[PDB]
Amino acid sequence: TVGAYLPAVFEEVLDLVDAVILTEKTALHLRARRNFRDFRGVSRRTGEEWLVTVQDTEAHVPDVHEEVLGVVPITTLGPHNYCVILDPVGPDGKNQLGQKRVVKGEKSFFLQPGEQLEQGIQDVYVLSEQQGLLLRALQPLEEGEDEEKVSHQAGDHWLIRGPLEYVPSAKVEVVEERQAIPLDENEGIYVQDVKTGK
Amino acid sequence: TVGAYLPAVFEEVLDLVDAVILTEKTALHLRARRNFRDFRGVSRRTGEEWLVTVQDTEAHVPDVHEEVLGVVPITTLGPHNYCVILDPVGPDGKNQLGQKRVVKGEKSFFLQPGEQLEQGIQDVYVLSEQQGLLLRALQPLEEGEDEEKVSHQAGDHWLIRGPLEYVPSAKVEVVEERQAIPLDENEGIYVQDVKTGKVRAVIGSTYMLTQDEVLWEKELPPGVEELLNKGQDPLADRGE
Amino acid sequence: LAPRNKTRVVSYRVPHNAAVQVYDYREKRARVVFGPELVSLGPEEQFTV
Repeated sequence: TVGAYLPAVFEEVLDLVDAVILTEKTALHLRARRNFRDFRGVSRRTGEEWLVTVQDTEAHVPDVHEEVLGVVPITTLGPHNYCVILDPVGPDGKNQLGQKRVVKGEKSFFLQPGEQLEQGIQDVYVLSEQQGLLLRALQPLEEGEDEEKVSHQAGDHWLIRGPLEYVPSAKVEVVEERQAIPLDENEGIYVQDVKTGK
Repeated sequence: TVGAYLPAVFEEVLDLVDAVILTEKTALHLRARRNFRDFRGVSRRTGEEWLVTVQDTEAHVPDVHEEVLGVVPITTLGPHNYCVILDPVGPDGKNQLGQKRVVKGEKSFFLQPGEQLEQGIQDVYVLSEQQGLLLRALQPLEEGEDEEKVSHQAGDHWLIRGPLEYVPSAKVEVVEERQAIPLDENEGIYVQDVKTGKVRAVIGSTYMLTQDEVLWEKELPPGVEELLNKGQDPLADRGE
Repeated sequence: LAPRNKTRVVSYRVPHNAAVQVYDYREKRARVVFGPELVSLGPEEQFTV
């Protein structure tokens, strides 16, 4: 109730809790101390943490139950940026522990309570025609984000080159930055195909 | 009962036991001091230990009987990770002592009361085409996780190579990391098939040593080794 | 003076009157070439010193 509040004989006033102002670049990371339902209307278990954003409330006030662990700044990615979410949040709302998820460009999102960035706001690999990439499928049959939908097996390498803005998936791993060697006529290099030995 | 509790004339208050908050990454490892039934409804014997997770209760409070030995963090394995559980829990709920169980990737699980990791969160062996593995079946007739379901006998080696994300089973044991030697035409190595004892000259593609082959050192007679290093071209190098 | 790159194909510019014979050891074919052409060694072609 807004205004001068007169506490009763039974109630002992401790302090005025200040509502934290939520902007589009910030959100409230808080846990729950007791089982209760917040102002949104969804019951929260003991110890469950969640985020309060502007889409819920413009100015949320840390509740008697809710323990504010701290504000969380937004994790914005530009069109030339990607990031790897460690332990992402699945469709059930719980963290998928041990898994990782890649986020593409131009997606301003909030770090959920448990999600961490693997290395931060990484840069997506853009490549020229004479530039390229050597990869390593950490898992089997990725067969994703491939033009020919070719499926590499686990552990074998492949080459991605040309004008491609490539973002390494959670299964693949970039081994080394490969650059094409400029050779004109009557000049060249000695390549060794180690798959066949010649 | 929540609120201010007024103890009776018979009851002596010792302390307020705090309920421990259970997250998905933690669980309560506790034993039992007396025979009783917990809040789930399953009777627990004296000295039996078990785990309390979020699927049971979000906030369990260490009971008068239950002795909390400590919290147990989750044992999460990524898609490129495996681990070996020492003394796993069988279908009867008791530990299978002396046995070990391998856990594959992407399985976040809790260490049961008695289960230990053999070496921790190990990494699964991914292999390229020119990389490989030499194994040793510590037991007999594994005939598992094999493409041809071939069954090795106890103690014999085999070779696993190629694009395979291989995770060593509880019966097998990885001996050494084997790498294929890149050889073009008119070049090669001297492999010695120790199963049959014979030594051959392999020349051609990039050869990878099999399960029963070791590199053979050709000992040239003395003097000849000088004539191969010195005489690179005797048509031009002839004055000395 | 500068050290050569071992990766690059060994090319020798033959003058118009000179002649170089190269031994392609991989296929045991010996060819000798002359003219304005620079000869390029293969994976195992070697010059006749």
